Order: sequence, then C-alpha cells, then structure tokens
Amino acid sequence: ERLLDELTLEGVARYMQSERCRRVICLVGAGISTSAGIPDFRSPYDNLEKLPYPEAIFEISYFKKHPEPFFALAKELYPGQFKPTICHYFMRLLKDKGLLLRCYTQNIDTLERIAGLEQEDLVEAHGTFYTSHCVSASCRHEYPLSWMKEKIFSEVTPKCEDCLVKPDIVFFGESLPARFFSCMQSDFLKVDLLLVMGTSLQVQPFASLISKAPLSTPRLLINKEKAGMDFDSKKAYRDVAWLGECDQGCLALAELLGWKKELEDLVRREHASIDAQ
Ligand SMILES: *C(=S)NCCCCCCCCCCCC
Ligand SMILES: [Zn+2]
Repeated sequence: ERLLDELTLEGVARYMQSERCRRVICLVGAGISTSAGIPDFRSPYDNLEKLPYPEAIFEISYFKKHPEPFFALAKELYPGQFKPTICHYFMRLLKDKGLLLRCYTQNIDTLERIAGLEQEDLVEAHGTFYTSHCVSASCRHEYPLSWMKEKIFSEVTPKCEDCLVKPDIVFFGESLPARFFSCMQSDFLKVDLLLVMGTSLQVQPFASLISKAPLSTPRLLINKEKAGMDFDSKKAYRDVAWLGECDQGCLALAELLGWKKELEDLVRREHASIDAQ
C-alpha cells in the first residue's frame, strides 16, 4: 500500500505523528557525526603521504603487520571532546518516546552510547572503540577506552600485558559482528519507518538493510546526496529524500513533529553537562 500522504519531509512527519508509526529503525553513517567533528573518510590524503596504497590504513592484514600508521592517525584525528549531535539526540528522543526499535550504525565513534542509546538499542555494524581486544585467540584480553586512548597518543603500539591490542572495529576485509545478522533477521519484519541518515549506502552488507523492510514501510533519507530506493520515478510511493546536513534535517523534522523545544532542551543540558567534565 501507500501510507505517506506526500513524498516530502512534511508527509513523513504526518505519518510519524499517526497511530500507524509505532516502530522506527535508524540506519546511520558518517554524516551524523561530522558536526561533532568526527572525520568522514567517505571522500578525503596529503596527511597520509608518509602506505603501499591509501586504503591499507583501514585494512586488516596491513594492520596486523604494521599497526602504527593506524594508531598514529588515531592520535592525529582524536576528537578533544565527544559531544553527540542534534542527530544523535534526535534518536535519543525516539528512544524516550518508545519509537526506536533499533539504531544500526556504520560509525565507530561511540556517540550513540554517549547520547544515551543502550546496548540493546544498537547494532554497531562496523564495531566500536568503546572496547579493545588482544588479537591472541587463546587470550583475547579486554581493555577499556581509557587504556586505548592513553596508549595511542603515547605513540606506542598497544600490547597485551598477558600475551597486539586492536579496537573492536571492523577493518576492510573483516567480517561483521554476529549481532548484525541476528538482529536483522527479526527487526525488519514489523517496522513502520526507516530513517536513513548520514550514509550514502555505499558499504556492503550494511547497505542491504533497506531492502529488508516490508514493501509498505516508508523510508526517509536525510543526507548530503541521494543514495532499492525510488524517490523520483512515476512509481515512487514511499521513499523521500531530504538533501542537506543531518543536524539541519533532524531539526526540521523535530520542528514538524512539535519536538523542537524538547530536542533543543535535551541537547543544551547534555552538552553543558559534558562540558563540566
Ligand atoms: C568501515 S566502513 N568503518 C569502520 C571503521 C574501521 C575502518 C576504518 C578505520 C578508520 C581509521 C580510524 C581513524 C581514527 C579516528
Ligand atoms: Zn593477550
């Protein structure tokens, strides 16, 4: 069927306000973090000049051999703060309002957790920095963020005190976490809305999630560029694209839903609180 009254942000807002919209899944990427200062890497180079090919800084095999590049960049690009964005806190609001079924994230910055999404709400599709593991299969010693953070800027390779210690991120050529496949099996059977934010759906198998929803489920993309989705054909019925930055899009949606002050209120204290530390 066709559930949206209009293929626009406004039509999506009206749907979200209705009794029909009970379960929402968010699929998110780099764009939701860029106003928090987290680097994108969708489309960088000069800084890397000191690797056999550029992408190998993000590659599993090279990492095991030559870990220090990656760890050097991690120091270079380490945010001085971790302030979740308007977009992160919009998902927090969905959680508070009993709408958020799951957030599938391509991001490794831990900002969803900081905005108050719980483990059960999240599928960290590309792993996380929140926790790091010894590569030794007979050991697999676990170390926290603060140990990994402290090691990284000391420009020393992190090593296991019992045995290399890797952040739990999925490097190119590495298979995705079990939790991705188990959640995806049931999450999409009964979902009323997909909110796709800050991703161009370029990485697989993350990109395939959008086709998992029922044919009737509306899908809103909030992204800098267009990116199974049919926004513009004579047969378009359920997909809407809002092009621009994620913070501005979520703000416009919040404003349409009557959540603008609420969202603003949430961001202000959460930020000012983080400041105090
Ligand atoms: C896959 S699309 N993304 C998951 C992140 C792991 C692969 C890229 C490594 C990023 C370099 C780390 C920069 C330090 C902030
Ligand atoms: Zn170990």
